[PDB]
Amino acid sequence: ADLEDNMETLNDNLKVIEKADNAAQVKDALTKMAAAAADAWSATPPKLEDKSPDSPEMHDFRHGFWILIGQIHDALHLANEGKVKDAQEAAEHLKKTCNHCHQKYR
Amino acid sequence: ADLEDNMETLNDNLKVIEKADNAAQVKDALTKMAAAAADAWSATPPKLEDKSPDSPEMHDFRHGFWILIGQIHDALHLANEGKVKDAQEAAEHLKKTCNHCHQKYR
Amino acid sequence: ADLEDNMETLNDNLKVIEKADNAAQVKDALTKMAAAAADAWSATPPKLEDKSPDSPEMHDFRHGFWILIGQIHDALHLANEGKVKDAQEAAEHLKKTCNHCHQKYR
Amino acid sequence: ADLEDNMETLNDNLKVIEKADNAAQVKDALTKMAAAAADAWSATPPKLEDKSPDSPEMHDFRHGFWILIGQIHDALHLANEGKVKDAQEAAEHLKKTCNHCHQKYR
Ligand code: HEC
Ligand code: HEC
Ligand code: HEC
Ligand code: HEC
Ligand SMILES: [Cl-]
Ligand SMILES: [Cl-]
Ligand SMILES: [Cl-]
Ligand SMILES: [Cl-]
Ligand SMILES: [Cl-]
Ligand SMILES: [Cl-]
Ligand SMILES: [Cl-]
Ligand SMILES: [Cl-]
Ligand SMILES: [Zn+2]
Ligand SMILES: [Zn+2]
Ligand SMILES: [Zn+2]
Ligand SMILES: [Zn+2]
Ligand SMILES: [Zn+2]
Ligand SMILES: [Zn+2]
Ligand SMILES: [Zn+2]
Ligand SMILES: [Zn+2]
Ligand SMILES: [Zn+2]
Ligand SMILES: [Zn+2]
Ligand SMILES: [Zn+2]
Ligand SMILES: [Zn+2]
Ligand SMILES: [Zn+2]
Ligand SMILES: [Zn+2]
Repeated sequence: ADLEDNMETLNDNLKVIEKADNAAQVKDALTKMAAAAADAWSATPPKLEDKSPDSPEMHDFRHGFWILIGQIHDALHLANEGKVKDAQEAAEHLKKTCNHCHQKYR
Repeated sequence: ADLEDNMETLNDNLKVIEKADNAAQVKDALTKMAAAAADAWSATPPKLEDKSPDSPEMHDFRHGFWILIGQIHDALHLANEGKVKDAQEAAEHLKKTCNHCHQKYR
Repeated sequence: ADLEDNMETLNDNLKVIEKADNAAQVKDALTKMAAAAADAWSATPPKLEDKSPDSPEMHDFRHGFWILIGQIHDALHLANEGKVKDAQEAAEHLKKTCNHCHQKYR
Repeated sequence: ADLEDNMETLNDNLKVIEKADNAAQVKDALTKMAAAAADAWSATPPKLEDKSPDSPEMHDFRHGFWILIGQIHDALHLANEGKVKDAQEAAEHLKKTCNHCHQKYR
């Protein structure tokens, strides 16, 4: 998928996790979010099309996806230990990473 | 130090980071925060004085400090990389971790 | 790219890191490794072609790539910090992750 | 405890984890190792007594304890998801961090 399809995957599943009921629903949305972050890691955002692929802005862009993957990694370990409430609550951590990247690059 | 003392070190140095005007003030405040979080790791908070050292509650409490130490680790790399504004902005990430432990265990 | 291609990118760039003589060769090889690990994240390896996408086996396989991405993240911060020899030495950490996945899933 | 008492705690429990049988035995040794790493984070090793507390050697010293705490964090999530074999095997990851610090500072 392109970067916008990955953003739509992240937006949708972040909501499937706010409104979540059962466990394998939080587990499955975090898995789809991790797939979308990893897939998006290599993309160039439109605001940076004109920049060197190894410009400080593209280095910082890719770093935001490392932070988000690190957060989905911990939340999925919480969800897989039966701590499903604490995994939902990890949403508030994620949104903050969503907003930091959007502030500079969307 | 006791948990109350470590928290005041966290609170003070987080204020230093938000208001800092040079790179050395941010690095130094991040190192002091890491020392306080590491020291707090061993503490039993008041609401859990009755629970055992290896209870689920005390397991989950200590996990909160690993998250915080993880964030300070990343912010200090940003700071030692020249990316000092980005290190300052990691303060917004830390507060979420501060609030989350407070909501559950304070 | 396919899993075989991503592995050859991992193998080649790991060799570049061990034999590199300037900072730019280490950074560039670490970024290429991160791109290949992120791309490999989606793959199904041969020994697990019969297992489902959300099987325990495929969960554990993907976890191996999070570990590797985590290590490359840390090594690149060491490299962008001036600590280039320490970034080169992180290669010894990566190989352990390479061997561990190979022992279980290759 | 001082730095040598923490090293003896890490050495002992790393062995309790090679020879481990049950689960709460691997869980309890990883917990004691995490306590010892956090406690040791603030110490000054004898080889660096003569160095600035914020010298590159003391910064790199404390960084080794971040890496080890990060590894114990992941292994304890593996042990707490019933993946007790994969948690034992995390020993090989840890030993490599033991050796890197010892190479420069013990
Ligand atoms: C950078 C490291 C980012 C992170 C982390 C997240 N997003 Fe993002 N997002 C980013 C960019 C550069 C863009 C713009 C892309 C473009 O082609 O214009 C976006 C866009 C979105 C959108 C809008 C999609 C659309 O229909 O145009 C959404 C709804 C969105 N992003 C959601 C989102 C969520 C929920 C995130 C975290 C969970 C998140 N993004 C992280 C860059 C980055
Ligand atoms: C748990 C994992 C915590 C994290 C992370 C942080 N704090 Fe904390 N804090 C915690 C507890 C259990 C308590 C109560 C301790 C007691 O014995 O009374 C506190 C207390 C504080 C306080 C002041 C005391 C109060 O209001 O009762 C402050 C100012 C404070 N904490 C700040 C703080 C900051 C800034 C943090 C992150 C950077 C932070 N805390 C993290 C538990 C935990
Ligand atoms: C799983 C999480 C893996 C990690 C991490 C690494 N590798 Fe890998 N590698 C993996 C599989 C399943 C396979 C077999 C793929 C197939 O379809 O045949 C491989 C294969 C290789 C190969 C060559 C192929 C072979 O011997 O069959 C190489 C050279 C290789 N991998 C190198 C490599 C390196 C250097 C890694 C870390 C830096 C690494 N791999 C990580 C699964 C996984
Ligand atoms: C630095 C970041 C270190 C890490 C990670 C680990 N160790 Fe260590 N260890 C370190 C120092 C500086 C020293 C010397 C301290 C001194 O006062 O001389 C040590 C020492 C040991 C020892 C010897 C203890 C003794 O009786 O003198 C042991 C047995 C030991 N360390 C074990 C150990 C293990 C098992 C580790 C990881 C699991 C480990 N250490 C990590 C510095 C660092
Ligand atoms: Cl990660
Ligand atoms: Cl998980
Ligand atoms: Cl525990
Ligand atoms: Cl750095
Ligand atoms: Cl899964
Ligand atoms: Cl850095
Ligand atoms: Cl950690
Ligand atoms: Cl855990
Ligand atoms: Zn965790
Ligand atoms: Zn898992
Ligand atoms: Zn951020
Ligand atoms: Zn004060
Ligand atoms: Zn980082
Ligand atoms: Zn550093
Ligand atoms: Zn939280
Ligand atoms: Zn090749
Ligand atoms: Zn680091
Ligand atoms: Zn960087
Ligand atoms: Zn491993
Ligand atoms: Zn993990
Ligand atoms: Zn846990
Ligand atoms: Zn190392």
